[PDB]
Amino acid sequence: LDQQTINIIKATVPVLKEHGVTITTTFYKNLFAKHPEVRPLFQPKALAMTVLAAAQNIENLPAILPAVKKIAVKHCQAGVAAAHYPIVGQELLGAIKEVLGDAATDDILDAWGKAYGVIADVFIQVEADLYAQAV
Amino acid sequence: LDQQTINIIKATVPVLKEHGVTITTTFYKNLFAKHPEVRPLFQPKALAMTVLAAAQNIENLPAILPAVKKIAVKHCQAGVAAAHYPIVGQELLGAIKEVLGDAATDDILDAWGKAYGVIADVFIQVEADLYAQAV
Ligand code: HEM
Ligand code: HEM
Repeated sequence: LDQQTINIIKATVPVLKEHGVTITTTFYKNLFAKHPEVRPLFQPKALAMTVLAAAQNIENLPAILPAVKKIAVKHCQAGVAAAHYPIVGQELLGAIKEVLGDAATDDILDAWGKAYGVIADVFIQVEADLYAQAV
Repeated sequence: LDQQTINIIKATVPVLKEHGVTITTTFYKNLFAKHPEVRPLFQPKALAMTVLAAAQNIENLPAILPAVKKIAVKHCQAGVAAAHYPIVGQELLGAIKEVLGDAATDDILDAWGKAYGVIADVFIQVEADLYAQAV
């Protein structure tokens, strides 16, 4: 990621974290509402916080691997697919936007957009490996 | 890292791979010669190809995890320390420049410098995590 992105990411986590409940809450209603096909895969409260937590170590993502790895098994067990990553991201960024309000500036959203992507790639790679190794 | 240094890593990995052999032998002679304290921990031929391999995936380091994971266990069994990381990189980058010659322009070196660092931390994290998990 570009420093500014990384910079905005480090700067906004707190504001983000301060608004978790809502973000999370709005996040789930919207996820289930607009994407009925995933409803079967499923509540999990720590989605937003997990992302925020990863975002914070965005300069040392390896640090989060132990947790990233506990979660992967669950994901693989539930049929999570790399293709689901984008709709979770879309709903997340929407909640983020919805809750920032005015601070939800363009470049802020964009950077969060970049961040989730990178973040998603760790789970998305680990699970691939998990599915690959499931034989 | 910055998609620039990244652009230089990708561009030069092929060059580095062509001279792999020489970098390898120069790397070792020098490693053990210049830093006698690590000789007890030990000439794995793939130290250089492994880094080059990683640099390839510098945009998706999680791709390398399964390999990184099998190596970490060996490393931890041998008592490799985060503190050792820097000598290795010093010795590898030295081979790199001593082998490229005048192509070994400073920015190339500097890019490789950042690259190894990034690569090192994945090993460092995993290992730190192995050490901690043991118990
Ligand atoms: C980076 C993006 C994601 C993060 C950070 C993440 C995070 C989480 C977390 C923290 C848990 C609960 C683990 C536990 O403590 O048991 C979880 C469970 C789950 N996640 Fe994700 N997830 C991500 C992407 C997705 C995607 C794209 C899907 C696709 C629908 C998904 C589906 C699920 C499901 C179905 C569960 C399991 C419910 C259960 O059995 O506990 N996740 N996820
Ligand atoms: C990213 C940096 C490093 C890479 C890519 C790396 C790579 C390797 C490879 C590929 C192996 C052999 C694994 C196998 O196939 O069994 C290995 C083993 C080893 N490495 Fe590293 N290494 C790195 C950093 C270091 C450092 C900093 C030290 C400090 C001395 C170190 C010490 C050793 C030792 C002692 C062995 C084990 C020899 C054996 O038991 O076979 N490595 N390393």
